[PDB]
Amino acid sequence: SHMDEYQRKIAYMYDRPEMAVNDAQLQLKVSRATTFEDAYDIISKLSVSDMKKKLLIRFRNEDGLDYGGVSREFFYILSHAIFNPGYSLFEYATDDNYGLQISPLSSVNPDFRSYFRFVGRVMGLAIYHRRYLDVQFVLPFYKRILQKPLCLEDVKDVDEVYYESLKWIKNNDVDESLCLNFSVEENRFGESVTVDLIPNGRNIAVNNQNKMNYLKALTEHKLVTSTEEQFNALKGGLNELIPDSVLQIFNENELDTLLNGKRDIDVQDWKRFTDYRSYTETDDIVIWFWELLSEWSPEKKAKLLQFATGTSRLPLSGFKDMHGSDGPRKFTIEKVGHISQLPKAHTCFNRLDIPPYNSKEELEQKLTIAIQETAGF
Amino acid sequence: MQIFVKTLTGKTITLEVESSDTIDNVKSKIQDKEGIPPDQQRLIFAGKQLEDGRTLSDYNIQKESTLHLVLRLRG
Amino acid sequence: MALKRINRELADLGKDPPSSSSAGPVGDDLFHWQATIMGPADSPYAGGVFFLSIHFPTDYPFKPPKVNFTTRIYHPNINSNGSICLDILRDQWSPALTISKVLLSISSLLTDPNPDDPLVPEIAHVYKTDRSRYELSAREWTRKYAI
Repeated sequence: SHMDEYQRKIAYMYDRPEMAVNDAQLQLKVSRATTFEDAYDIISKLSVSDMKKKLLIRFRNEDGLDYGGVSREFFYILSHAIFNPGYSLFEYATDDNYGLQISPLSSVNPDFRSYFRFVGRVMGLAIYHRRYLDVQFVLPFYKRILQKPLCLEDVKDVDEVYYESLKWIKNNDVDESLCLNFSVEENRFGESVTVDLIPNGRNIAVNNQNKMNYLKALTEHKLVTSTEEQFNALKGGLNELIPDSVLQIFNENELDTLLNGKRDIDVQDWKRFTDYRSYTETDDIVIWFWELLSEWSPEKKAKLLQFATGTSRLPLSGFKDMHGSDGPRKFTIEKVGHISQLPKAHTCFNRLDIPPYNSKEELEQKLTIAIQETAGF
Repeated sequence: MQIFVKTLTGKTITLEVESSDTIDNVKSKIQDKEGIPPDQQRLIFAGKQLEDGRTLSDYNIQKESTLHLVLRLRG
Repeated sequence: MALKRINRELADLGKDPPSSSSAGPVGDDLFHWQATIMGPADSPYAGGVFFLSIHFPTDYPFKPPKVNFTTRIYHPNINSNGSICLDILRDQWSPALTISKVLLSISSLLTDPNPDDPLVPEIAHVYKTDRSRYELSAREWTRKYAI
């Protein structure tokens, strides 16, 4: 199966003579509050020989056993700190479909190369020491790490509506009514500036003979050319530890599994950060629902999440910072409909309308039937 | 007879139909010519919203009738 | 493409407007438009005027604009904040659509509310059960707020 082949690849990769950890131990002390600052102070000065030794992480004034758990918690905190959009290093592809990608505005900093080399070193350290981050990038990011060609379909993972518009342009003919031409307007800190896809491109309208080149240039500029220097620095930092001959045995999904592990949806967070309309927290159609979500496989939970909210990807901080169509909108459970009808979903408001059933088995059957057409993960 | 429909993109589409032809047949012809699924079609004829299972004569549709294709409402 | 298209739309609106709706930039900012919709005469909202705010994303026309109501409207498919995400603005958007098509779609929505999209479940239930009460409430709200 897929899993067995992936395990064989992982064993072969970690059995390479160029990815063997040394016996000497390296200490690494970081305060819990200032994790980002201390992590950048220490990691951005370690040598490549030093980073290959055993990693032993001890939080300040928090002494205990099971250093493995401490290291895992440290990597979790660091991954949720550096990849946080509020730090202006990465950004969600869309606010209603949370997918991390390199932020074009990050070039405003005087020296983004040091920070992105630090990010690359962090990712290489996570892969090297069998520790998992918990961020979820977009597939084009992974396809860029492995140096794969990027085509139009890759825009589907980044932004759905943009891909639909591009496919519309590809299929249907374009007239002169549309004022489309080889130029992209980007609003950087209030002021909007024009970038020419081709030289003297702002004065060349797209006819039926140019729209293919226009789509190619738009896809390349949206996915690659906007983030050249930053991703070059990041990949240099990553390849400092992991040779490119090792990463190029995986694909855009096996690499994701290697970085972030087997993805799962937390249920405790889901229950703690949901709200009800006409339903109380003690209502039977709520306790049965939460029991069902407790004893379910991750694929079916992801399918239900995509069916209700609209996408299978969650924000970087769980369901707390969840966005709807217009703004923050937590997962809502509502009493709307007749007994016979299946549960319904309003995606633009993250609402799930569950009628007042009479038994847990009927609820399970209706909810499993209603989500079949939705494919998650 | 012949009828005309104005789609979203400003393109006018001509359909060769009959007064006794059902709405389903017209939608099937539209799908064959354009690929638009019947379920996604929201046609307006002088403010009348067409429904499946009926005929053109049910909507007082006549020769060279002009319809618009407005989009679905979800809120 | 995000400014020439907007200028083209503004020029088209200024030549042959739909004779009911109007749209124009607020001050000098081409990416923020005010729109005015006349109350349709065949709907309970007749005799009223409604205001809309339209934000054009920098990815226009590839990404649909964000329109929001300002004046309150007792409608099953419009919430208190006035958010609208119907297919012409979230799902079925193509570069060929102009801003006049969105205004026409909204003015048609103001007369034919959806029956099975209970954005306000109480109002949707009233619409499905007691149409006369729903129309009376809509007219009362239009009298109170639209004027």
